[PDB]
Amino acid sequence: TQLDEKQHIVINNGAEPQSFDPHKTEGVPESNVAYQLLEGLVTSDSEGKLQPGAAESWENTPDFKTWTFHLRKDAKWSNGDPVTAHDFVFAWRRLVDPATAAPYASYLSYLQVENAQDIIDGKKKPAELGVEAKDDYTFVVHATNPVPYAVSLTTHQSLLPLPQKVVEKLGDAWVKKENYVGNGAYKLANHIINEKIEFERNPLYWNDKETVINSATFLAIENPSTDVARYRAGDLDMTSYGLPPEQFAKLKKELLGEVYVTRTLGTYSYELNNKKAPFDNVNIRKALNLSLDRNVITDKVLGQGQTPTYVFTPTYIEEGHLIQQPAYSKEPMAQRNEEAIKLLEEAGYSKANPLKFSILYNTNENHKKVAIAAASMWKANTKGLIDVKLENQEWKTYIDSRRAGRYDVARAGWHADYNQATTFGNYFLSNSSNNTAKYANPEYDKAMAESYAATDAEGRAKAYAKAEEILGKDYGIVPIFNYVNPRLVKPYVKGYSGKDPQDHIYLRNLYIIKH
Amino acid sequence: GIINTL
Repeated sequence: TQLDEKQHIVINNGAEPQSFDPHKTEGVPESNVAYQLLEGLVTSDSEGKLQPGAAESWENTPDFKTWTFHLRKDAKWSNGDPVTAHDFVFAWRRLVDPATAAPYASYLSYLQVENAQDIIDGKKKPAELGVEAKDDYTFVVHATNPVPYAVSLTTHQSLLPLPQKVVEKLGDAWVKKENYVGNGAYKLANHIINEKIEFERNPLYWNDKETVINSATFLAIENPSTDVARYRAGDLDMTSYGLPPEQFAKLKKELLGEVYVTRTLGTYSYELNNKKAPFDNVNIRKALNLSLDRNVITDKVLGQGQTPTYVFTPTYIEEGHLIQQPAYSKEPMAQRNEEAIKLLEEAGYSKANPLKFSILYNTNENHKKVAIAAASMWKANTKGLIDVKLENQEWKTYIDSRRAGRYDVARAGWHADYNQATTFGNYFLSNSSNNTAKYANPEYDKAMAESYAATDAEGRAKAYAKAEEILGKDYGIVPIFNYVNPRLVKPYVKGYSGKDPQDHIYLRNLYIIKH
Repeated sequence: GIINTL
């Protein structure tokens, strides 16, 4: 082979993104766009290993509380403005500022940056945040507790810089295609809502000399069977994650070498609205957990290597090893189901007067299949005491419904943002901006709070096991399985491994070969 | 991050 003269690629991104402003979003389709247009302090290769981004060098004090980043002195934004430490100060302050209403506001609290939580609570002004431009090219981060995993946290979309001069001038409109300015490998060529996003090289990117792909198109195909049919017709080069379960064994044999799949740091759940009747009743949350047979979903509905789970954190994540699956998961279903029926009758439900709710999910045939199966099991397993409807919404609408609390039970799927257990544990803090379940237990908050001071991995791992135990005894959610990330990838696409624990995909890591 | 797919 050799490199193709044309370096164009078409990738399914799966949904129309909520926004291209990383302070306004919390989803994978959105981050996939942001990572092409913007670059944070540190970035990664195709396997998720760290490499210099906007910062060419960095260091930490021995107590893991002070992090210093040396930015590139000649780096520019795509409009020619210099990239400076002031852009990072600006962006990080904007993320925690309540006026931004950022879904990931809490991420800086997770990093333990001084005053981040007070600012999110409105007790201090965003300028009190513990980050500084010591000079134009030196950005320093001050944490209140040891955060030895800090560098990995800095790769997340929510900590991408923004072009201060542009955003201050244009406000939220900076994001329009005509106005967008970034320091990633690409820039926006075109955007047709619900159809396509087109990328072109950002020639001012500091590492443009190593970018190979010249142009790329993201599609917004919601259903896996549509994705696969487009791929087969040669009209896209990489599917989104997820393949039709009925086709999976065949695809693997027929398109041998094109199907990538591995276990993923992700958990699929039904999130229960803990402040909406009747899911504010732990008894009912418990009955739903008891009566859902996870193995039906992972073995009969899906069958792609998803593994059943009854806890939120994947136990194979770094420092997750002490977390235990709850004892009910070891009971026969017949025992679990009788228990669930008693709970529901104790709560006043009967065949004539069942527990009625809708499963909210984002349009996607695989989510539909899982919801049909869940509805079916809950009804049958409780002998008619639960009656479930399905409510499918387009991605953007689904996201807004979850955040607004306009749901009873919602399909959910959380991917690790960094390879350390707190990317999951921190989600269920009572004051987390990510916690759309409205779960709140001060004991849970305290078990996580006590982990942040811990000096070592075992002490952190014990605290995460306790947090999970409290969340599990509260039945705060309904965990179903841990993800795998099956995707089809054409044989002429190289640089994709699928082995990145954060499952980032950077166009600047790909290339097209010929023959 | 919220996963859109399955």
